Amino acid sequence: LQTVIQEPAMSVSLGGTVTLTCAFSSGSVTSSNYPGWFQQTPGQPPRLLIYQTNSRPTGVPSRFSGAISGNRAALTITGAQAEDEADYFCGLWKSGTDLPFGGGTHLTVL
Amino acid sequence: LQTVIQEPAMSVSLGGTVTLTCAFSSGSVTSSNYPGWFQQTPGQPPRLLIYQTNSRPTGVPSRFSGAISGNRAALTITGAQAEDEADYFCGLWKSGTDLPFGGGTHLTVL
Amino acid sequence: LQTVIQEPAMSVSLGGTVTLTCAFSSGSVTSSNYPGWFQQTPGQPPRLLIYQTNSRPTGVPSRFSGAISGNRAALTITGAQAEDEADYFCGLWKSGTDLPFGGGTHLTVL
Amino acid sequence: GFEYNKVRPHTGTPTLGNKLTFGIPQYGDFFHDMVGHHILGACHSSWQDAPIQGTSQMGAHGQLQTFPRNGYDWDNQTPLEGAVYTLVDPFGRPIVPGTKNAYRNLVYYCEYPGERLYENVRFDVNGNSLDEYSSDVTTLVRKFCIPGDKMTGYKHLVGQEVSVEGTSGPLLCNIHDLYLDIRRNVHYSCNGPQTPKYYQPPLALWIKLRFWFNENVNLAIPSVSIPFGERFITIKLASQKDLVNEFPGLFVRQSRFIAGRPSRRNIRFKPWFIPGVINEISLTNNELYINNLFVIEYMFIGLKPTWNISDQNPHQHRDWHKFGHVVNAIMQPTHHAEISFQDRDTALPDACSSISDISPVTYPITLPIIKNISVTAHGINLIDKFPSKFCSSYIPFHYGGNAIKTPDDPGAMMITFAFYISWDTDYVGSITTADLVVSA
Amino acid sequence: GFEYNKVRPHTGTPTLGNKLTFGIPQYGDFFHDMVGHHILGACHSSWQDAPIQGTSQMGAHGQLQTFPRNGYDWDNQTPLEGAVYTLVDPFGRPIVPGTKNAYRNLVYYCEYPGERLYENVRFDVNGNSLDEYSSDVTTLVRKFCIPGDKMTGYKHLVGQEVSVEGTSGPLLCNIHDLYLDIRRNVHYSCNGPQTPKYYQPPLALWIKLRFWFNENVNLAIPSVSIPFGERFITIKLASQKDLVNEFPGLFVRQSRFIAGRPSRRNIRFKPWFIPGVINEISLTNNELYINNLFVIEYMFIGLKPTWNISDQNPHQHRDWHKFGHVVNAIMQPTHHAEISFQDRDTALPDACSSISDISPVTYPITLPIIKNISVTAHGINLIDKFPSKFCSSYIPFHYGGNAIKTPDDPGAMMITFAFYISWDTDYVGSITTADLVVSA
Amino acid sequence: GFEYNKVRPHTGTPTLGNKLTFGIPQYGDFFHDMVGHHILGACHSSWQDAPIQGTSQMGAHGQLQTFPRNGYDWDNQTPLEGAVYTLVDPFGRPIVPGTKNAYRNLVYYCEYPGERLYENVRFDVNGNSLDEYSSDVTTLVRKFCIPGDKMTGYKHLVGQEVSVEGTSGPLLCNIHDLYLDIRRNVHYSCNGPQTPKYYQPPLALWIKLRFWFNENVNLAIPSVSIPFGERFITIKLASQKDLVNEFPGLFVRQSRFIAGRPSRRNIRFKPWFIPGVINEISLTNNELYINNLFVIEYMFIGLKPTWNISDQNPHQHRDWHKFGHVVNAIMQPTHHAEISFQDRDTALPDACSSISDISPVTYPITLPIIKNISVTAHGINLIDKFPSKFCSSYIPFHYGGNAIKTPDDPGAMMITFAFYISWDTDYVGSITTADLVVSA
Amino acid sequence: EKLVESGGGLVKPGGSLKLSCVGSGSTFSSDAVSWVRQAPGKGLEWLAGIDGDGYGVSTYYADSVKGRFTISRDNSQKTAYLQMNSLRTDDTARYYCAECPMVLLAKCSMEFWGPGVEVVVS
Amino acid sequence: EKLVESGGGLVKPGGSLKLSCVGSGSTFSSDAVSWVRQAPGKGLEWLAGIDGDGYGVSTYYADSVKGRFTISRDNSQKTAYLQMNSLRTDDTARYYCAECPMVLLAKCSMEFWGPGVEVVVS
Amino acid sequence: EKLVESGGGLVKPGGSLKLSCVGSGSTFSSDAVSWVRQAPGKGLEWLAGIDGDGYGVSTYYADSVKGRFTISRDNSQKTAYLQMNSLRTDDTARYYCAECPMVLLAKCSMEFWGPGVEVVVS
Repeated sequence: LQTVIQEPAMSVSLGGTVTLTCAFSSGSVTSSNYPGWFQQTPGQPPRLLIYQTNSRPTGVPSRFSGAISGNRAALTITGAQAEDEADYFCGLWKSGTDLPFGGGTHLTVL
Repeated sequence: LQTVIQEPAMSVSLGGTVTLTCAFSSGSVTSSNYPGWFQQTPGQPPRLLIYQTNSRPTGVPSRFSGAISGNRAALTITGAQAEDEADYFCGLWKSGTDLPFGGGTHLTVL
Repeated sequence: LQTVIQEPAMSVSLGGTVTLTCAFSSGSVTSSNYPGWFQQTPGQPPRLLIYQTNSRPTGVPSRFSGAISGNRAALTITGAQAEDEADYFCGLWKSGTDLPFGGGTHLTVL
Repeated sequence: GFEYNKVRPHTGTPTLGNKLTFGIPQYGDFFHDMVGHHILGACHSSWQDAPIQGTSQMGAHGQLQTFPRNGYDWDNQTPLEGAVYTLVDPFGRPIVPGTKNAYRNLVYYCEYPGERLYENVRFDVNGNSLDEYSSDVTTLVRKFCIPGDKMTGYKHLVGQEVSVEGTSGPLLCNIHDLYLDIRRNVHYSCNGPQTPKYYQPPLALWIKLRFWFNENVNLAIPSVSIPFGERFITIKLASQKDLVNEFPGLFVRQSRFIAGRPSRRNIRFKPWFIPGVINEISLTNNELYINNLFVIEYMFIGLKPTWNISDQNPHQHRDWHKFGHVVNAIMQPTHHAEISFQDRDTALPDACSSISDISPVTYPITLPIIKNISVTAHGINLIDKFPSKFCSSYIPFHYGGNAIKTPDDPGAMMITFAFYISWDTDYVGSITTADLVVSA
Repeated sequence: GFEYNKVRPHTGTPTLGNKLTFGIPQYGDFFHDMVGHHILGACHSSWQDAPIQGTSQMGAHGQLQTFPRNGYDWDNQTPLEGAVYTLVDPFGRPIVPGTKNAYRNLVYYCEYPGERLYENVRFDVNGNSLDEYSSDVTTLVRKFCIPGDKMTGYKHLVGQEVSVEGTSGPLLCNIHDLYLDIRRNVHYSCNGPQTPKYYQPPLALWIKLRFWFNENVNLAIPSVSIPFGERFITIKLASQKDLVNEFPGLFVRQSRFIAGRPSRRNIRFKPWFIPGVINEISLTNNELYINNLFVIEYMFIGLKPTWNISDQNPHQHRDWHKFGHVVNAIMQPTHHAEISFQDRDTALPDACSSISDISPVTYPITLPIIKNISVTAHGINLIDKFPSKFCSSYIPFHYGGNAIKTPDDPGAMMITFAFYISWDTDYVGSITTADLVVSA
Repeated sequence: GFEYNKVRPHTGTPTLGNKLTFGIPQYGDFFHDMVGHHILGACHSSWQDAPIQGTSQMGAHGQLQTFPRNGYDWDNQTPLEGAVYTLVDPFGRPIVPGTKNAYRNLVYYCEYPGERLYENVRFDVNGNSLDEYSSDVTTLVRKFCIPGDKMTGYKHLVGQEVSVEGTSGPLLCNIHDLYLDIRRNVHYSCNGPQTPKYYQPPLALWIKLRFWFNENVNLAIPSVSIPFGERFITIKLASQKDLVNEFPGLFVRQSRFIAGRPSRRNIRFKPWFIPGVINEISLTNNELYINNLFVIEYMFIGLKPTWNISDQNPHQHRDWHKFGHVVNAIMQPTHHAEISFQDRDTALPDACSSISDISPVTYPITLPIIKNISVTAHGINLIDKFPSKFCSSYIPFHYGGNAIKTPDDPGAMMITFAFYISWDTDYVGSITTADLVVSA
Repeated sequence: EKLVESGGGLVKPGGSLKLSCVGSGSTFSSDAVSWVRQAPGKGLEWLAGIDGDGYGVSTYYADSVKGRFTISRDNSQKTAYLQMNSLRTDDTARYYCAECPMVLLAKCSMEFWGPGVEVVVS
Repeated sequence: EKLVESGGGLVKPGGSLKLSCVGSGSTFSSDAVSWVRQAPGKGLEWLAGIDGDGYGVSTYYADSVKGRFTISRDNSQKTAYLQMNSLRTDDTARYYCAECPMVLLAKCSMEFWGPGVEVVVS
Repeated sequence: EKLVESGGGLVKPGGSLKLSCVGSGSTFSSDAVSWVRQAPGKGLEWLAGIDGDGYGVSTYYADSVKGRFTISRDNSQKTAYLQMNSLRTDDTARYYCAECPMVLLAKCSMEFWGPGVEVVVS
């Protein structure tokens, strides 16, 4: 079935560059799926960082970037900080009536 | 006085053609009096069949017709049925503020 | 200071012509001060007679006139009557945010 | 030396639709040009009665006029939700139904009424008609041989209206370049005989007579060439019903309220046109200004559908002279507005309104009816299957010089030589033909 | 060979309303045509004060402008229910009453300002004026003897504006025949000197001098036939008050609420026109271009009312050249809307609105002032009792050839011969006469 | 005697953007004028997809088209209180976002497409080109030497649309004099190839070839003076992208609600223009009509900015021929309405509304780019520092006679003699020059 | 477009009564209302009627009841009222409404009818 | 266009009071309201005033009462309010409204007047 | 543009519940609302959503909840409702709204979120 696959967890050094990936089980992710990325600090509602793979809502720093690499959706954080330690979610719009999310990847800033 | 007269009663054979008449006491009926014909099944409110001597409201069969013959107002029923057993009224618009009705003619379908 | 000066009292014979005057303490009255004249029969609210030095509201007789003579504001009553015995007030619009009235002149018709 | 003296009608008290005769006297050694002066009288229509709601009557041109009841469509049979019908003037002034002598129709004239008047002109010399033309050759000569610099005077002589220009107040504009400015708008209007009016004032018409010797001052024939008593001019005046026409004086106003969100109000109009009677028009001051001086290579062809001049045409007064297939494009401008009554939910307006105008805007569009034209001869084919626009446009544009103007209608064709007109046509119907052989 | 030399004014620093002199030198063996070049400077009005509610002041032409109180009509004496009055610009921008230096009037020019400038032209040879014409012969010349193809250039030379055409987006139409289509709308606009503007940029005027030898290249007089020092050209320039005029820069906005059902809101406007001061206009680059080449049967008559040029005429700048009686027709377009707030009773709208524009649309309509004209002779009656339209329209249309254009005014008449002008009028007032005898 | 034969293309099946050749045969003793007949095929655009809210995409000419989110301005970054964005057709018909194959762009032509087609014309005799001109001298020819009476035919031949006049119903007017009347309004419309349409029908073009011997019937060169097999005509047809252009087929509709008193609703529109693909246009019935007869003192100069014809110009199709600096003025008419819901306090309206139109009204305004022009000679300085309006307007107005028409554009100049053009310019950029030396 | 009558009942002679007619149509405010009565064993007799919105609203009456009856309208609640004063013993009949699909009442249609209410005077 | 005033009565020194003025005109929302007082045996003295709708609404005060008085308007109910704080023993007078037939108060005429209310401080 | 959720609490198995979401934005009536749940220790799962005014309003559902859940809108009070029928023991989670800045819900962004309410089934 069409399900979303991510890495379970990742790590990064403070001030480094780290890229998270999001993929389908069988298909190929393109720009017509409109992937979105969400951040959820513990105890708080999810916060939107990237929509349509490149656009940033007002109030989000410029160190977050998104793109489509090969057949996957990639989110790049350059110059990590202490606050960035949280969970990241990938939302893929397959078809026009279903929005399956991802497993959720915990990011650790050493 | 300008009073409206018609035959007290009429008879017809089933499936036949019968014509009822309506007239003034002294004047002459023309198309400017806008005669109307009403039917009243006993126990029911009157139902309008012919207005302006030629037109039929929606829901009235085409076997009813109306016309002006000489100086008389005539309603013709062609192909009578059992349900037509009822009373018929003629209403004439003399002047612009008077609508004297008729005596009422009972139609007998043998 | 800019204060309004009027005659303490005046007198007139019945049917005569009498002119009341109103002036500034130091300045000069012009047409840009828009003087107004008010009449107050005792026990009643003040009533407006002349506004903008020349115009009369509807309901005021034509025997009241107003003008600017030299550097003073003059109200002329021609053909005095018995009812005219009352107090007269002159109101001058100095600047654009202050309306200092007058002391009030009592007119006696002998 | 030239003196313009007058000649009186020989018949006596002419009427609209009967033969008229002038007798030419020998006053000067030559005569140059002929001008007929007429004064058509005033016009108006008769009073009529307002209808009663629910009435259907038989209108003009086989059209059924109706005044529908409340809650029904324009056909008085199909139900409609909230239609309400009242009566109005063409200017929006209300009328109460049933009132006796409540309204009058408006009257207007034909286009170029000074050209339809002379339906047939003959120059007779004891019989033996030297020349004879109709009201179709005149249309060709005005569409081809009139310079266009002198069109205002011609349109004044034959009683054709001209538009007047007007301006508005200053307005602001935002200029762009790859700024602000003040500009004015320019509008046009008309007030002539062709505008529908309640009362048409008397109309003065001057009509020039075109015989082969009247073209040039050096070609005018003498008055002594042929015996004195034999010269006569005969004219068959057009009928009254081919000159004036009527415009509706009563309109039915429909107002419809559509429930929901947004709730909507629509206002539309429909004419109630029942023909009336126009009084008899009398010709006065009928004079002929005979002028007394004191001592092939071109063909114009017009192909006119018979629908243009038929009495059953609702627009025959407009289209009686056009050479082509005429259709109509109708624009209906509307005032639109939306209003919201609160600030809780404002995605959609709470109310809307659409207001129409009483009468629409109509554009006459003329289209060609000929794809190929050939004028063969017993010798050879001559013109053979040439396209329409080659004869219509290119030939006048190249040949002719400043004398020949390029026409506007797609049906007026010109062919140069130094007689069997066949054509290929996608239009079904009768076709009239007009010819004019001239040399220049 | 030919080149254009320049001649400087002899008087020195001309002004508007004073005599001006050029001295012709003998440079070439002939002179053919003469053109005067002038550059009028910028214009604007002075700052003014905003009024106070209830004020009445005497304006131009003995008209009383008023700013009515609340609840009164436009005369400040007759009660009205719910009138409320405010102040606005011509573009709707509000103005606070009593503000010092709050607004300026707008300034515009006359129509054809390059023709009114030369109010009198004289050619002198030690006195003994060989020729002399006014600013009335020039109007006849432009109305008769200008081809019409060459009118864009002429209107550019004398500083008269020309309209510019624009288009809109595509629109849908429904066709009828006895179908859908896409069409466009065409509009016109003006931006020239005659459009009221806050600031009028400098205006360059070229004016051609017309003497009997300037008509043809073969008829130009030599520069040696007359002694060198006696040639002079004298021109009496028109005053500044006859060239520029003002347009209101302040408007009074009336808003009225009429209670009942439907409740109505009406908005109307009225000018507050009090004259100001326009700065002095200075002429610069005053030059005369002399061409240096190197080696009766017609009369135009204009009948002009004295009201056209009278200083008390509010529209003299528009009508200073028209030969006829000029009236004005005013259109006031309005936006209308109707709204219903509920669905219980919907026979009548719950609210209405009608919004007017700040300025109306004005059409100038010219009417004739002559019914019969006769130019008698000491020997015979000559032209006797001919109708007006015979001389105004038919004579130019027939006679003249391509040289003579058919005029547009009902007062411009033309008569052919191969001197006592009397007329019959229904018009009471003074009438001016202009003549120009030419042979062709 | 003369008849029009046919000549077929020598190359075979021409295309738009490639050389084309005709071979001149010796059929008659003289050949006088040549006409090229072509039939361009139908046109349309490809289907496109509707956008998703929040999308930004690079459009034509480096312009970014965006579909903003709710509550943001047209740049999708700056907050706005109550903006709501939807999608509509050019005629107001809604479109659902995300739909595949939902809309098409509209297609239109250039102005005078029959003049841009022949980008280069050469008449060769075994090489040795006797004559050669471009699509620039043709513009000068039409702006100067075409009489103006024959503009309708010329604009029909080269496929330029012509406006059609329509009228409205009668309207009431109030006359003033120092009374009521009935008047009509006059409007204009267009339906030709230049109106954006979904489907453009086939277009027939006639183009006249102009060589020095084609001017007069007496000057046509013989067909025997030159050997039979050496005569050829070469034409470089213009490309497809220089003849057809596209108009947006999808619009973004913004609705904004402003809270307060009065509460206001505003509706505005913005194009969403993304280029598509137009099918290949094919030329058919390519023929050459040759007429077989059987037995310096002037110069026009055009100063055209390179911006007019550059591919980056969004308005190059309109302005490819104008001689001047073109700016644009935009009218945006609006329907305004005010409503009050009660009668307690009515000083200010309770609600307002202003409805805009989908597409605005655009006026092209042409301005001069030259202040002084001098055409010096190796012998003498000749023309020196003359003002622009002197050469543009006065010289055509005076010299030329009825042949030379006074131009309209400020950049078309004319100078008379019986070759180094320098100018003074306040405009920064490249300037193109065109010349045409003719003797009359 | 239907109609419902109410307010009819036994009335002592010399009294006054009010009859109400409620409509549920989409054009009740633009329709002419009328009141008709039928004595037992007799023919219909027309009594009174009112106009509809669009022109000047007016009330018309017969000759045998003018001055005793009064017809009124209420478009907000979609209701028509008839007030009868000085009822006589010869008024025992049945009263119907009649709404035409027309604005004015002169020469009307009288298409729609209500069931009616039986009024007795004794 | 008349006016009715209320809210006046005996006030202990140092207190505060509110006076209400109710208008019944057709243009009350477009008219400038003002408050005038008159001590017994003296002349009129102007106190405060407010503007009318159509421009920016603003409140103007005299010099002897600025900071102690406050004038307010309520167009929905057709009312004008005056709030007086820290009343002194020298304020016993009679207070009238004055409805201008004008939008702006600056250089008004003050045609209309109310009967007045007797405010006493003791 | 913020959101407030209410109506969540302990629910016995087999029951039904209704959750309400109140918005206080300037374009709530033109925005697509959606409901998203998150089981403890798991990832987000989208449940249902509705469109906004401007086109035809329609409701879309997932595959695991179609037929049991129903989403409704009320623009007059600025409110969205979710009705849940036949709740199972595997529905204990936290439910958030997500107001889109868009008219249609298909392929949206879901910028705005609410704090959420803890629905428990046991």
